[PDB]
Amino acid sequence: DPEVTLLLQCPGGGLPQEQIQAELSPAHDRRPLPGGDEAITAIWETRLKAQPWLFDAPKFRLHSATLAPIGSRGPQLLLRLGLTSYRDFLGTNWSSSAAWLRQQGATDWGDTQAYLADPLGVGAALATADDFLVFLRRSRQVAEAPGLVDVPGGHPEPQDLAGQLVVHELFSSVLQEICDEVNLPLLTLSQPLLLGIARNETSAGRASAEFYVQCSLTSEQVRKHYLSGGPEAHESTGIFFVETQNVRRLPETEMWAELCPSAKGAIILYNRVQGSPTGAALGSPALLPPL
Ligand SMILES: Cc1ccc(OCC(=O)N2CCOCC2)c(C)c1
Repeated sequence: DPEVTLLLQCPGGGLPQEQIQAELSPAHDRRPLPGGDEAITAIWETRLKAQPWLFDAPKFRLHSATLAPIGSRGPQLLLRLGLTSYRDFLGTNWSSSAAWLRQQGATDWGDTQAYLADPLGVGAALATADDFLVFLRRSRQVAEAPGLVDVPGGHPEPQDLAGQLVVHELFSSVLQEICDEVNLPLLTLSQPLLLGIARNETSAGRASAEFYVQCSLTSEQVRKHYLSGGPEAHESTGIFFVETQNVRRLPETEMWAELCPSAKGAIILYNRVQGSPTGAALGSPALLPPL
């Protein structure tokens, strides 16, 4: 899977909100482009003159994420964040010249991402009460990953003393994205656990935070909620479920070639952090079959 790289694997089966610090600083922003940000403005003008209903939105930028020494007391993760936008993303990560920007960032700053917007995404491994994970089918008509399989997710929106409010928005946003797209009541969802961070090398290294969320509804009940919205209540064109038993070998299935990179990141981290038991009971051969 060259199109996904793990930046962070969380310890302890995943981190709760109270164990994470954020540092939001203009030091963590994208660097101005070599020949100026006029190149971003030109791409945006061309786009608006074709699709004048499009508009810009602020986003969090991922600079880096440092884990504490394992087994320590106190905060376990520091997220270094800056600010970016949908406009800056279209002019950098989704530019035809994105690989040239990565090479120039290595040369100029010793940082392949220095000239990239790198907006932070969120996604969820969402488990049902009857032990399935939730998958969504993408429209064949959209620009990104058309017709591919995804997991629920979206965007934390900017709109430890500003730090704790930013961590709150990250955790809140993955629940809101589940409620908006799957049409589930908020009170059927657990507080999220952060599993890790994955990068999409097909989008020039754009990173997503991947979370575990448990729902108190069965797969049949989740399906009913999703469908009862009607086609206008969701961006996806379908919902489906895979037993958690079978997610263990998903990379060996024909489904793996249909998964978009950020969804592959969610499933790899689910397998490593929530699966992959370490104890004698769950590690015994009848509960963890060899191969
Ligand atoms: C991969 C990726 C996909 C969408 C996206 O942001 C979308 C957005 O902010 N929009 C503004 C309002 O109009 C709709 C689009 C970003 C930052 C990354």
